[PDB]
Order: sequence, then C-alpha cells, then structure tokens
Amino acid sequence: AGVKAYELRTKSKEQLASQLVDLKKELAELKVQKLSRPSLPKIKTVRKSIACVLTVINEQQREAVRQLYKGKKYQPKDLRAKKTRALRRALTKFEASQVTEKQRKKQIAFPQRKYAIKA
Amino acid sequence: AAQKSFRIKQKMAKAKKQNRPLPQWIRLRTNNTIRYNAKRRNWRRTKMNI
Amino acid sequence: GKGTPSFGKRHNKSHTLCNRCGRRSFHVQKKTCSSCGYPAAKTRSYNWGAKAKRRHTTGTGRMRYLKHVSRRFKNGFQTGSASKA
Amino acid sequence: VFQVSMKANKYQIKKAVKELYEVDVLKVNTLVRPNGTKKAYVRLTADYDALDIANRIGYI
Amino acid sequence: GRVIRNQRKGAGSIFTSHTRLRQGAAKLRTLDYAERHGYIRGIVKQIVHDSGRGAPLAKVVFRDPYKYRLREEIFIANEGVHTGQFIYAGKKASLNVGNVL
RNA sequence: AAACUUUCAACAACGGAUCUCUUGGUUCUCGCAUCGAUGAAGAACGCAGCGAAAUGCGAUACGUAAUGUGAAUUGCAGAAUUCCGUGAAUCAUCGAAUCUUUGAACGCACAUUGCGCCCCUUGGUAUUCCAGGGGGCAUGCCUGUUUGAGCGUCAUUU
RNA sequence: UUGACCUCAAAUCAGGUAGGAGUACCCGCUGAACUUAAGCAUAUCAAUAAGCGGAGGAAAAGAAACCAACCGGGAUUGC
RNA sequence: AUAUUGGCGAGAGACCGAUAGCGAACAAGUACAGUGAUGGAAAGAUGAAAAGAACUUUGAAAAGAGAGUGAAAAAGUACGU
RNA sequence: GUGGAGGUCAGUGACGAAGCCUAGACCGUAAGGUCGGGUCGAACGGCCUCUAGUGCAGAUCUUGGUGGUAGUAGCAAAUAUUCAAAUGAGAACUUUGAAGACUGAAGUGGGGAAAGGUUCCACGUCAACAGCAGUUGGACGUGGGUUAGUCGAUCCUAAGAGAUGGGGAAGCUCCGUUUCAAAGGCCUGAUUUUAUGCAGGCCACCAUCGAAAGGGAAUCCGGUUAAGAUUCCGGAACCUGGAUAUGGAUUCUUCACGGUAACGUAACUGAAUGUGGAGACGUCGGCGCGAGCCCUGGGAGGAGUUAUCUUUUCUUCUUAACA
RNA sequence: CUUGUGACGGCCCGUGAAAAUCCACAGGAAGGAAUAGUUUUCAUGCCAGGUCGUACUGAUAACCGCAGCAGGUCUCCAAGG
Ligand SMILES: [Mg+2]
Ligand SMILES: [Mg+2]
Ligand SMILES: [Mg+2]
Ligand SMILES: [Mg+2]
Ligand SMILES: [Mg+2]
Ligand SMILES: [Mg+2]
Ligand SMILES: [Mg+2]
Ligand SMILES: [Mg+2]
Ligand SMILES: [Mg+2]
Ligand SMILES: [Mg+2]
Ligand SMILES: [Mg+2]
Ligand SMILES: [Mg+2]
Ligand SMILES: [Mg+2]
Ligand SMILES: [Mg+2]
Ligand SMILES: [Mg+2]
Ligand SMILES: [Mg+2]
Ligand SMILES: [Mg+2]
Ligand SMILES: [Mg+2]
Ligand SMILES: [Mg+2]
Ligand SMILES: [Mg+2]
Ligand SMILES: [Mg+2]
Ligand SMILES: [Mg+2]
Ligand SMILES: [Mg+2]
Ligand SMILES: [Mg+2]
Ligand SMILES: [Mg+2]
Ligand SMILES: [Mg+2]
Ligand SMILES: [Mg+2]
Ligand SMILES: [Mg+2]
Ligand SMILES: [Mg+2]
Ligand SMILES: [Mg+2]
Ligand SMILES: [Mg+2]
Ligand SMILES: [Mg+2]
Ligand SMILES: [Mg+2]
Ligand SMILES: [Mg+2]
Ligand SMILES: [Mg+2]
Ligand SMILES: [Mg+2]
Ligand SMILES: [Mg+2]
Ligand SMILES: [Mg+2]
Ligand SMILES: [Mg+2]
Ligand SMILES: [Mg+2]
Ligand SMILES: [Mg+2]
Ligand SMILES: [Mg+2]
Ligand SMILES: [Mg+2]
Ligand SMILES: [Zn+2]
Repeated sequence: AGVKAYELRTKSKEQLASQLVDLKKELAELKVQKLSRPSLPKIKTVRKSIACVLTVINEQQREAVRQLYKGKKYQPKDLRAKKTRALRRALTKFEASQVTEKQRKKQIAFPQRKYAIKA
Repeated sequence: AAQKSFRIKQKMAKAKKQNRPLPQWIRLRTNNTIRYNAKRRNWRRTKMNI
Repeated sequence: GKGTPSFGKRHNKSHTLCNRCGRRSFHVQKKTCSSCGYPAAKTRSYNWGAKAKRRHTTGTGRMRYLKHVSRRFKNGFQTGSASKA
Repeated sequence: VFQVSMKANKYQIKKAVKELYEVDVLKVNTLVRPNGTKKAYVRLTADYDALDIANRIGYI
Repeated sequence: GRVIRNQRKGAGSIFTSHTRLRQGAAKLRTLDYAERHGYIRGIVKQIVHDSGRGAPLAKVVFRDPYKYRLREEIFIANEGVHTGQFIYAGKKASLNVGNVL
C-alpha cells in the first residue's frame, strides 16, 4: 500500500502539507496500538509514505529555487555541481584553451598538414 | 560511580542492549552458521574498560 | 609489598575516552590522545607501526561518502536524471 | 507518561502535549531511562482527567 | 654518569620558589615627575610579615597626581617606621627616617 | 586357582590425524585515475513486526526519489492488489534527495550532551525578561568595495 | 578649509582559496645503528631504516654555459 | 617511451590446501590482555533433500529401550571419513 | 618412497576410488611393493620423462591431544551450631518457627567519595558457576525501576595548563600569557522617513581551561513503591529574573522623622567616579554557653517476672524549614 | 560523651590562599510637587525558572589483586556496665 510518488507531484504544497500532517497522525496511533498487538507490520508502509511525501515536498522547493537562480552566476552551493574537489578547482575548457597571439599566428600559418608517403 | 557523566551513561545503555542472548528465529534461516552470541559480556568476568 | 597490596590502590583513570577516536586513550592530565593524536590536527601514525596503520586506515570504517565515488566516476559524473527509455 | 526524544526539553514537552491533546499541563518531570531513552512525567491540571485522556488516545 | 643535583635545579621542576603567601613584590614607587622635581607624601597603613622574608613589609598609600585614585605601594619597612606615619618621597623631601631622598 | 600387570584381536570410548572437497589466500600479467571547508577518511549513538553480530542506513534511518527488469521475500507472521501492470523484489542500476553528535572541524569550550552573541518570526499584556522555530558568528591569505589612521606627504585655501 | 598621493588597518564587507586522509611509485630535508673488516676508530652497512615537508596518474627531467677531440655527434627518459 | 606490495576493474598459475595459504576461507584486526603506546587468537565439512526421530514405554527430569525417516543413524545438530 | 607437471596404458572405479584396522597371505637382503578380510563413499593408479616447500625419535623443538603419579596431596585462620515443619523426586546447606551463639557503636550496623555498571526488584528457572551440595544466588531466561528553580555539576579562582599579537625552528612544533598589539563595550539621551548611524560622555583588565572535599542564591516535615525520592503526593516556605497595580510612605520648607549619645523605624531620590566591608582562612591548652545523647523523679498507657520479694524490670510521651 | 560557638591564652627566622559575587559609604550629574506628583531597598499582587547525574555494593562476594583471594582501598554517626 502507501502513497505513490507520481500522483503526489501533481499536487500543490499546501495539499502536501495537509497530507503530511495527516500522515503523521496515524503513525502516532499505530505506534500506540503496536504495544497492544504482538506484531504490526502496517507501520512500515506508513513511515515510507512519510518519506515519499517529504522527498516530494523538498523536490518542489529546490526546483522553484533553481528557477529563481536560473540565468545568473553565484547560485547556492548545494545547487552547484558535486563532481569532486579537484575538478571544481580545475581549469575550465575555455581558459585551458586560451592561447597567446604569437602562438595563434603560428598555428594558423603552420598547422600540421596531412601528408601521405607513397609517391 | 553514582555521579557519572552523560557520555558514560550513553555507553551504559548500549551495553545493556548488547547483553542479550541470540534470538531464536535466527536459528532457522537457511545457510545459518551463527551458533550463539559470541560477543556476550558479563560484569563478573569482563570489564568494559570505558 | 610492591605486588598485591600495591595493586589495590589503582582507582584513578589515567586515560579516558577520546572525542575523536573513542578508544579510552585520551590522557586526562596531558589533554592529548595517545592513539590518534587528538587534539593535534594530524592523525597520529608511524611507519614502524605497520599493524597500527592497518587497523585505522581507510577501509576499516564505512566510507560513508567515498564508497560511491568510483560508481560516480564510471558514469563520468553525469548530471540530471534518466528519461524512461 | 510518555517516551520523548532525547533532544527535547520540558518547554517543548509542555508545548506539545497541550497541542496534540488540547489539555493544559501542570508540570513536567523528565529522566533518562537506563536503556538510553527519555521518559517524561507530565502532570495535568485538576480540571482535566488523565484517565479520560489515556483511553481517548487508545490505551488503558 | 647520572646528572648531578646542582645541574638538575636549573630545569625548575620542583625547585621554584613557593610564592603563595607573599603579599607582593617589594619595589619602590615608580620614578615620575613629582619625585624628580619635588616630593610626595604617603601614609603607612599596614606593617605586614612577608612569608619567606625576614624583614617586614611597609604598605604605604599614595595619591595619583593625574587621576583621582589611591595608588598603594609596598615598601620594605625600615627600623623605626610606625603605622600612620607620614612618609615623604622625592628630591625635595626632608631628610628623615623612612624618606626616599 | 583368583585378583593384578603385560601382550594381542573384536567391540565401545577419548582425541581429531589421514583421505577427499574449498565463495579463501599468495604470486604474475593487463586496463583506468576518482578523496576533502558543496565538509573527507575515522569515531560515537541510534534505525527492522519479531536482531545480539556482520552488512546497510541516518529521526525521510537494513532506507526515500529516478530508471531498468518483470512477479516476488522467506525462519515465522503479516501484506496482497502488486499481477495483460506508471508494477513484487534483502533485485539490478543510480544522475534527485535526506544525511543524528562528531571529526581538517570553523561562535567560545569540552572528563560538561557547558556557556555565548546577531537577524527574521511566534507565544508569554514586551526592542530590554523568558521560551519555541528558521538562518548565522573560525584562522591565514588574494582580488575588489566601504570606513578610516599617520605634519609620511602634496596641492588648495583664506 | 577642501581634495589628492603614499603607507598602514578594520569590517559576520562581495567573491574565493589553504589545512586532513592515503602514501606502492614520485620530489626534497633530516638521519642512525646492528653488521663486515675474523679485534677496532677512517671505511662498510648507507648518502639506507626511522622522522619531517610536498604532488600526480604518473611524478621528476627535458630542449646544452652538453658530450666530445672524431670524416665529429646533438632535448629529456628507459633497456 | 619509465615507476607503482596503494585504490578501482579484469585475466591467469607445474603456487598453498584449514598446524598450509594473508594474523583473519567463519559476526578477524573480532573475542581477549595491558593505564598506555600496543599485543592478538582459536574456530570450515550431517544428509540429495531435515526427511532433525510422529508415537509407545521406563524415569521427577536429562535421557534410555522400542517404533520411525533415511541408500546409509557404522550419517542423530557432541553429526563425512 | 611423497606432493605436483608433460606423455602413454581408448588404465581402475558408486556392481565401490582414496583413506583407516588386520600375532591373515605373497615378493624383495632392504628402503618397500602386492593380495585377502572389515569400515568406507568419490575419485585414483601402472610405465617413460619433468619438477620440488619430498622421507624424522631426539633439537630443555612448535602446535594440539593423552597418561603414570592418583581417586593421591588435599578441601584445617576468622569460637557454633541444633530440633521441628513446609516446598521439593531428592534437604547438613532452601523458607519459617524454636533454641544456642557472635559482631559489641575506631561493628559482621546505617550511609557515602573512586571504581564497578543493572549486580537493585519481580516472575520462571538449575544445563554450566557458587573447588561438597543445592529446590538457593551477585548464576540462567524474561521484564520493571533512577522524576529537582532550592541536592551536585554548570559559575569563581588556587598550584598549573594553554591559544592570540609576536619571536624561534628545515619541520613535526617550541617559547611566552601582557609580553616591542591600531587588542573594546557601558550606559544615558536624540530619530520617531527608521532603523539605529550620527549627538556625546565613560572607562583600560586585556582569550580560555583548571576543584562533584576550596568559594557558592534559595526547602523542610509527614506519607507512599517490589525496587525512587530533600526529586513523587499533601502541607508549608524561600531565592533569582521579569512585568507591573493597589495600599503604605514623602512633598507646598520638595527628596522623612525621633533620641544629648551610642542609635531606632514600614518606607524614608542619587549617575560618573573613589573608598571600605563581607567572601577570607594556622595550630594547641584550659574556661563559659548551646544542641544532641547518657542518667533520673512524678504521672499518663502497654508488656515481662511473681514458690518468695520487688510503689518492680522494659517500653511511648516527639515538634522540622520558615515567620 | 560528641559537636557547634564565644571570650581568651601559648607557639613561630612557620604569622598560617585567591577569585567570582553581594552590600555600604564619600560624591552630588540628573530628575523632581500642590489641584498634583515623586517614589518599586515598605506590604500585598502576576509569571517563569532550562540542561545533565539520582537504582545498588562500597568489600573475608558487586573496586584492584588472572578468582566469590585471610591482601590493599578516602570518609561521616558511635548506647549501657
Ligand atoms: Mg594513590
Ligand atoms: Mg595522574
Ligand atoms: Mg533530572
Ligand atoms: Mg668486526
Ligand atoms: Mg666476528
Ligand atoms: Mg666488538
Ligand atoms: Mg622512511
Ligand atoms: Mg613534469
Ligand atoms: Mg619542470
Ligand atoms: Mg588487570
Ligand atoms: Mg556409509
Ligand atoms: Mg559417516
Ligand atoms: Mg596392531
Ligand atoms: Mg575400498
Ligand atoms: Mg559426497
Ligand atoms: Mg622441508
Ligand atoms: Mg615425532
Ligand atoms: Mg637422530
Ligand atoms: Mg619436549
Ligand atoms: Mg585425602
Ligand atoms: Mg591446609
Ligand atoms: Mg569516631
Ligand atoms: Mg538480588
Ligand atoms: Mg560445587
Ligand atoms: Mg550440582
Ligand atoms: Mg604554549
Ligand atoms: Mg571553569
Ligand atoms: Mg566546587
Ligand atoms: Mg579556603
Ligand atoms: Mg533551608
Ligand atoms: Mg533507596
Ligand atoms: Mg511539592
Ligand atoms: Mg516615618
Ligand atoms: Mg576582607
Ligand atoms: Mg514551635
Ligand atoms: Mg571530630
Ligand atoms: Mg592563637
Ligand atoms: Mg537515588
Ligand atoms: Mg538512591
Ligand atoms: Mg546505598
Ligand atoms: Mg563501607
Ligand atoms: Mg560499609
Ligand atoms: Mg575483580
Ligand atoms: Zn584519539
């Protein structure tokens, strides 16, 4: 059982918030009934449903922030790339490709020609 | 030490939970090689040294 | 009576738990751990202690974050998500 | 009597009980059980009955 | 051979002086404008025994000429100085017992 | 003559040798370059219906989201619509997240679950007191902004 | 009086950046002794072990203030 | 072009075969000792499948004697030989 | 003769390979080889060559296991146990009753600090431990239990430790704790576009850590649990911090009066700054005073002895913090 | 008898901690009344007081002496003859 992720994504934040506070309610009363019956595996689906809603709530919030910071430098660090420490510090392909005027003229004038040795 | 720090009392709780025999349903799983709780401790023979 | 009678007077922990390694080797008076070198920034380690390095080297723990870096590298550190092929 | 998260203090416990159960709290006593959990002793005002609240929660 | 005793004192592990009960460093009043141009007056308040010192201390109270405070000095008591005695320190002080000419 | 000792054989003991297996190790060869202040390695404590350990994970806690596969898991119970399907699985993959207290560890400390300060907000008849929620306050150094200090020093005055 | 310059500070000032781990290989510093010499001090073990600082998938070196003495060769690296 | 007892991914051996081979084929850097730096094990094999002995009887009970499963209880969780 | 490798005997083998036992047999001088018989259940051999971690009685050899000694040495300090009943299959050791004893208040009592860590208490339970025993347990299995504005920590500083500014050291790090520092907040008022910069003024230690016996704000009594209490319940208090309203006080001589005086009261403005006090203190001897305990009279209740005597012997009659 | 306390006396070439914290005084900046003020060291009146330890032994058995070892381990209360 439990709530599925895809149909939650069609909701809004207030509906999700109402869903969450409702979800936390039964987990309370399932927990008090857990000590009554010898076993109750139904609580597992309840807790997972809370996680699914919480992920959905977070997912919507970040995307709206991403749209807010779209198209301008200095985005929040957690929304940046998490490749490595080294790669983030590495030279970008633009700056690595930069070359002085003296060398650019030599490359354009004298590139490595394609030659064949048969005759 | 009746008057003890919370850190020591936190190590207290885990030791209480550790000291418990093997659950019986562990015996019945397929390819079960565990015979008993080998890491059992008792206050008379082994001290925690914490 | 340096033997049994003297052994009875041992009730003062010279060391306690280390905040960094949790070994019960933190010297209370010296305020320095004798195992991991806390509070010094560098972790205590010696090349003559070949066994000692092996006990606390990387791999003996969880690699809470470094487990997946090889998996991430194999995919070339892709970004985004799948597309329901 | 309630089991409470070890990060909660008496202010939060008093705040929460009157929230979920809409019942005023006289005083709160807390202790750490030997198993590592926190146990809260919440005393309700004489205007309210603990037994009536207890089975309303679902245990008695 | 083993390090002999007189060497071992220099490290100052247990050979430092026991200074718990001393009332303070017995120094004269600092040399300022008043003393090198005139004289200043003081009052002997306490004649205290100093721990580890045979001579007694004289505890003289002075007035700060620049701020309204009551700078208190610790002298080494000379034979014949009594409590409540006025003490004169400075270049123009009269030659009397306890003065700091 | 019996008992007893000793020798031998059968059976039975003690003990675990030999024989036969081997998800292990060792050695050699080939390919790749990927840790961390966007918080590493390591530590502590916790999380399952029934778990002590190993493994997994972090109050979203043997896990959530996404994709692929296509009907399970299993010791028991339970759950079934999940079965011609946006769909079982302790499945595989893995790009989105969560990630307790720590730790280079960064408000100050730490043998304490100690003590602070700033902003927004809520309640307590409150800018000052108290409490709750959220976000912050390390060191060195670089570039740039702002405010400055120095008869170090110029010009400009009256 | 006003405005510059130079030097030096302060900002929870706008951006960054360094610290730790691993260390088989790599770049340096520091640095022994056992042992051999049928003893032993120079020597040898050894410009090694331990210790300390610093990177990458390689590092380092690298295009002669070179080798040569020949009819001269021609960065570095390795067999 | 060179190095690499580390890390990741692979292929092999006139290598070793549970007192061997890594200390560790197993909940091994674990249990355990030391105040501490550190030191540091032992421990693999029922059976094809638990089919792990229903039931009767003696005993307070553990168990024994029967009965039974099994190709084999001269395989009975102290289990290959 | 052994482990492994190349080649061959289209070698042996679940109709039983290897291994193990066999005063059963055969061959070789021997190292050894072959067969029969019992157990056994999955691989192994003959020959030509190759290769080695290849042959054990010793090494006070290593690891593991087992003997004689041997049912032996022995289980003898701490004065001491006995009868009956109950549970129980089983009682010298368990429970209860009775009896005899001991510790004898610098205890075998009642609590604590360091340490231990659930040993505390309950239920069931005796396979191993309690060097006999065991129905018992500090054992085994399953659970319960630790409540604080006033008790401690947290706060302060002591001997001491230890950053920063600095200066050494190749470096890990060392020295130093106010030192060759541009080392900050304190309060009042203005502004009510408005939040707080300008108005001012003020001050000079200049991190931090360091005591569960040093210093320190404030709680007592009664009752309750299987196990908690100065923490829980009832009652009665106190301290700190903060918002305040009333009453009281004082004022037209604006910030009170009285007493000669020591001084008294219900209050009875007071910033910067300075001074003082408390915190804050050795040891011994005797003396005075207080509290508790001990002794004892009268009386008010209860119990014991009573062949005889004993207005007798023992016991209850208590009053916290705070005002 | 134990203990607290007061006033004393003896002893020293020994004269027998510091800090946090609280109060008072000196001071007179400032603010203050009459148709109304001033006053929160007087009384009453309201609210809050977080966090962590709290069980038990403390020893011829709960600590260290490999152990249920005649050993060692700081302290409080102490009836009658
Ligand atoms: Mg001692
Ligand atoms: Mg010490
Ligand atoms: Mg508490
Ligand atoms: Mg020699
Ligand atoms: Mg020689
Ligand atoms: Mg020699
Ligand atoms: Mg080295
Ligand atoms: Mg290079
Ligand atoms: Mg170069
Ligand atoms: Mg020991
Ligand atoms: Mg057989
Ligand atoms: Mg068999
Ligand atoms: Mg024989
Ligand atoms: Mg056979
Ligand atoms: Mg088989
Ligand atoms: Mg050999
Ligand atoms: Mg032999
Ligand atoms: Mg021999
Ligand atoms: Mg031998
Ligand atoms: Mg005998
Ligand atoms: Mg004897
Ligand atoms: Mg006494
Ligand atoms: Mg008990
Ligand atoms: Mg026995
Ligand atoms: Mg027995
Ligand atoms: Mg230092
Ligand atoms: Mg402190
Ligand atoms: Mg204290
Ligand atoms: Mg004192
Ligand atoms: Mg009191
Ligand atoms: Mg008690
Ligand atoms: Mg009460
Ligand atoms: Mg009056
Ligand atoms: Mg004083
Ligand atoms: Mg009274
Ligand atoms: Mg006394
Ligand atoms: Mg005296
Ligand atoms: Mg208690
Ligand atoms: Mg208690
Ligand atoms: Mg007790
Ligand atoms: Mg005691
Ligand atoms: Mg005692
Ligand atoms: Mg012990
Ligand atoms: Zn450590």
